Amino acid sequence: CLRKRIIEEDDQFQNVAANFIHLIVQAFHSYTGNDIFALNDLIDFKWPKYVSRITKENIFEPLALYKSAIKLFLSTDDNLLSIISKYLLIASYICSYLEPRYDASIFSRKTRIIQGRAAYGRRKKKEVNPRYLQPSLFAIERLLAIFQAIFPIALREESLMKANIEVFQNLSELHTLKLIATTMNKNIDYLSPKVRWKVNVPWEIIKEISESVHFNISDYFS
Amino acid sequence: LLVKKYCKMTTEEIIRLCNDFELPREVAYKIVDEYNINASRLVCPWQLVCGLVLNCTFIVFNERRRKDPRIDHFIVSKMCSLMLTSKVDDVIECVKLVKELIIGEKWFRDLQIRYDDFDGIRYDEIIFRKLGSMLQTTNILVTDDQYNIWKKRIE
Amino acid sequence: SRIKLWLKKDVKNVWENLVQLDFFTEKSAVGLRDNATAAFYASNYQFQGTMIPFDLRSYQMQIILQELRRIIPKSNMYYSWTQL
Amino acid sequence: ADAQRSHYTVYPSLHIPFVKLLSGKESEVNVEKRWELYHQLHSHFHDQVDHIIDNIEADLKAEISDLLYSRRCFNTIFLLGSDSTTKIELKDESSRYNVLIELTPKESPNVRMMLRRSMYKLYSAADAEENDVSYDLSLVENFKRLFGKDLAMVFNFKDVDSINFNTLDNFIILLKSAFKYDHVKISLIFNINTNLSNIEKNLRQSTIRLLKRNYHKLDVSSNKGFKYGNQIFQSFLDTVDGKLNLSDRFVEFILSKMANNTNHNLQLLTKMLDYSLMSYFFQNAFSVFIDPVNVDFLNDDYLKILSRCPTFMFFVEGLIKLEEFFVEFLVRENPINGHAKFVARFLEEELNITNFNLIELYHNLLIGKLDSYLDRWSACKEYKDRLHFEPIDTIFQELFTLDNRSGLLTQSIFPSYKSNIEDNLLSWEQVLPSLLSGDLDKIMAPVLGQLFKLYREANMTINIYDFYIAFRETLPKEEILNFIRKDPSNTKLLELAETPDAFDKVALILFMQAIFAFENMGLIKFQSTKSYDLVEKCVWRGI
Amino acid sequence: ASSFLDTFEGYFDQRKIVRTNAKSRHTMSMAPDVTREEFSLVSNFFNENFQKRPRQKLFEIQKKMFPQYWFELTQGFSLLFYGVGSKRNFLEEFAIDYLSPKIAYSQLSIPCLILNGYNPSCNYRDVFKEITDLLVPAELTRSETKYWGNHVILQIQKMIDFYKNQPLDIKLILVVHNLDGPSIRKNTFQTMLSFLSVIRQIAIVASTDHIYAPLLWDNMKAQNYNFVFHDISNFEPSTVESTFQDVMK
Repeated sequence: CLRKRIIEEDDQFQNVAANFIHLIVQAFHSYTGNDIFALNDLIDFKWPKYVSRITKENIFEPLALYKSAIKLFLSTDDNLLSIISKYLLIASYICSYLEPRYDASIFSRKTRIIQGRAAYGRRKKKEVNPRYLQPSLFAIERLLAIFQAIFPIALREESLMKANIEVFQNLSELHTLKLIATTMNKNIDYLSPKVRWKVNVPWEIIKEISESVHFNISDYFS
Repeated sequence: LLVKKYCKMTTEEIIRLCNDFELPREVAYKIVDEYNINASRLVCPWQLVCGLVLNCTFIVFNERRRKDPRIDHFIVSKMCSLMLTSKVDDVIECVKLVKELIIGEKWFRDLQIRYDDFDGIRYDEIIFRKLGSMLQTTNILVTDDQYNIWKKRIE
Repeated sequence: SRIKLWLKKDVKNVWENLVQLDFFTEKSAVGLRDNATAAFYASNYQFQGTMIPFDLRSYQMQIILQELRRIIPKSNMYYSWTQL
Repeated sequence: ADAQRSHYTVYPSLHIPFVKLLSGKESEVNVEKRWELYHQLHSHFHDQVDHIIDNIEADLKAEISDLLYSRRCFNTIFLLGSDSTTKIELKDESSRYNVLIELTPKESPNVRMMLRRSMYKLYSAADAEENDVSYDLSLVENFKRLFGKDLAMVFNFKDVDSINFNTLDNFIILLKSAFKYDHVKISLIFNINTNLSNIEKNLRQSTIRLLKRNYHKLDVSSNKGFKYGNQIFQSFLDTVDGKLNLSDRFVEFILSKMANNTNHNLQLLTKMLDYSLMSYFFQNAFSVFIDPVNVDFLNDDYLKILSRCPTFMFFVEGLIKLEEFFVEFLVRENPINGHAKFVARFLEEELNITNFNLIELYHNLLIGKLDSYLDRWSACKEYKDRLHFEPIDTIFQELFTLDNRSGLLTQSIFPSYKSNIEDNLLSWEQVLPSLLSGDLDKIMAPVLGQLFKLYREANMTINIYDFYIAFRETLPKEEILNFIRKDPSNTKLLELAETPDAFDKVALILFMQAIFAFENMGLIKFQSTKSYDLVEKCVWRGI
Repeated sequence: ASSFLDTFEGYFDQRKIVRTNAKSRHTMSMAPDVTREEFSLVSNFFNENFQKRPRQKLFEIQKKMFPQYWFELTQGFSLLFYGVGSKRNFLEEFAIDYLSPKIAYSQLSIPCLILNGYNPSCNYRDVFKEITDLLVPAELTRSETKYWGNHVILQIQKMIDFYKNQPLDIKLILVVHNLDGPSIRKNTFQTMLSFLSVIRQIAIVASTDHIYAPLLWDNMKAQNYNFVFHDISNFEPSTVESTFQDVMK
């Protein structure tokens, strides 16, 4: 790459190579530590793009070469579902990270013929940020109730959504994709009432899922 | 009348509201008893009497609704002009709400058996509907008696 | 308010290096087994700390903050936060 | 008794399933000809469908091969949206051996077993193509010393999302040690079902830096760009061309049910279309009349059941304001399918637009909203008048139409299963028919349905004795003992009935058989391992 | 004591907090105790006489659906029956008295393998031993056995590749009572049965009893099963399946 760009545009070449190595060290020593292999990887990834910014004006002034090739000394850059399934994952996150006894204070919106009062809610908010810790375990029916509480919609139109074959098939698939876990991992029977359920996705993944369907999950944690 | 709360009624008003919709006396006393057994734990008796009378007049008049689809509109508009309510979502929302508090009860089951309605169809239709029969009837073609009364209209 | 802040994506690598250099260890981990039979039993079991995402794994320190205060030099940048 | 056995075989004692329609007055040869018409249409559909399946499998093999064959790193391929059923075949390199090693999560309990299965597969395949060795990575080291040629290993990891990522990471780092040998080339294939970031958060950063040196993402799902679902729907429309119509509600049902399945769309589409074809040929008596040979076998029942059409209603109302008329309107073609074919061909060829759903396009063309569907592209403003079609209305179309108004497709393929269980248990009039025990059948409900109403009105934790007391109060004490004394041939029953606590004992026996029936069904659970005093309800109706 | 009964609101409403003064701590100790055999006597009478004429009338209604079930089986769909009540007699009489000789006549009986999934001792290896006895599949080659693989699953996949090129004649009828039953709801048994349901030459007639049974099937297993669902509710008392539980407890 280097010689191809010199043709298409020996101590000096050693100078520019050593200056690139020292710039890589000075930019990413706090990231790599004293890992030779990580710095070798970063040098191998960032050498050709740094080569592709070497000009005749840049070949003798290294500060101008550092100014032109600046964006690869700022960041490391070492990287490489249906409607029901997304809402089932959202409801599983809600079930795992909210206490069940506050459920009737949030999603309950139907009018009453019999006299009754809903849950008042939390009297004072806790300062623990529960999404920092491991998720709680929940039952299937609470997950279904929260799923149909927050799923989108004259006399036979069936406004709410029942848990039909498709819902249970999607939940089984979510267990297959390891986006939902149980306490039991081998020889687990799905049908026992002693089997509990938890979500295992990070907060960022469920945020991407919730914003992909334009659902506002961050209201529920405020 | 569905928004105002905390009332107390007598038997005369509810048996008068039965006689608007032309229901027999046993069904009328069943509306009376269903209003009575849920008296002290109720917020709006008007919604309960409205839904009970509507649910019983959608099952007594099942055959006339089959013969004439406008009968469904003549009942939802008779009480919308009686409840002092402009829009039409309140009555259907109210009857959908109160359906969940009556559908389990025994006399509602007996009233469904003795007039053969089952939320719209006879037993010989609903058992094949639940069985998943390919030979169940479908709402693409008109019925035989509808075609006959049309031919009587034309001739 | 009184130094570059790194993002979680880049702090992941430093976290892995700190686990690798035996500064952190997994919570209630047995570690190296005594004999080959118990090690063979442990290799055929899937541990719960290896199936959850890395940001929720429980860890414990091999060095406490008082020992950290003792031999980090007084002129270091982060020395004042070794006291709590 | 074989009912107390776990399994038993039966050799029982010892011509078409199509039944006689038109209230039992169908011809027998009409039934047979309907059977042959269903068979020829179903065969004409599935020949195209299996050809399409062969095409998608061949194209996927070719694309994976072109990625696999295009220094000291892996050749990494991430197959996004992969269900791990793709056959991968390799190229036969001259003076080199190419081996494919498949690894499932069940075959990967730890790194040792993963390496041992990989080296057994490598040694077995190499000796099959060309003394015992130890199944470790020194076989990779001494490969050219035994076999005389160099090695290319293609690892195909199936169901990565289900694998232990610690074990996978350690196996990758273990394979990295084989780069120090000149005769070794390693490729990795990762079948990924969710996305790449969910697996990059699960590996080490050093592993991500290792895999980034030579990697290729390739998004191959079944529901990718609708190139294959539109082919299957077009095959169905070419099959039913000139004989059958599709209602817009049927097509929107197809769209709605296809939206709920992601990994397996095409089998659901074929299943739904097949069941609709079965329902039409099983139900409709005019299925004989989809070909013009059978125009000489119409009777009075056919004229009675073809006269009840709303299109015929509107046509004779317009004429005011039979067999020859019914025969005359078979020559028409209904060219909506040809118009959809032309629109799809135009959009794929002239406008270079491939991201479209022919099922959605057919739905909008059936409604009359093709322009509002085409507005999403902002490239057909100059050709909307060329591409627009008015939906022509055809007489007697209701007798040749695939539709879902009865709820048959919903009950058969995607039922509200638990809701049906709940509705049957709460109602039971719509299940049990109305007609010795005739006096008790009018008064007493079936025991499960009677207990379910008390279950529904109870709270989330039910005291089992108070539940029994309520169930006892629901029963009549007189008629139950009368019905149990109506049989005089049961001496122990007649002895028990004269005891004064017979009503309570009978109620308890029926109640307990219903309680463990509910326990087996999953409605209730017990809040102990040794006590039977409180139950919890697990099932709420309407969910 | 709840304004909402049966929605998500009824679920949240009926999980209120009950005080200890309203706990109603009556137990089953103050219940009329019975002996074991009079339970069986009363159950036999009340299940042989009560609501029996509606049950026989209802069974006469749903026996008209048998040719539709036969059509669905020869078109490649498995039958999953569900509903409230026992389905053992319906499935036995449909498969043995109706389906087997009519399939044998239309293909011109058929061996019917019956699985009792309500039995906890139902083991998939002996079941597959009976399938290998009935269909006699080609044995696995040494390369096909792989490296400590599951021999049943590998053999079934080999039968799938074999039977993909056979005539589409039903040569085995699998009747699975209680597909969601305690030993058969496990993942290996369900995997075995869905891969068996892939084969066109085996007709699958299965039933389920648990209300959460569709949770067993993900997209691969639901594709392999190819289920047409049929609600058969008949209020049968489930006498045979009750023998593997206890009622005195």
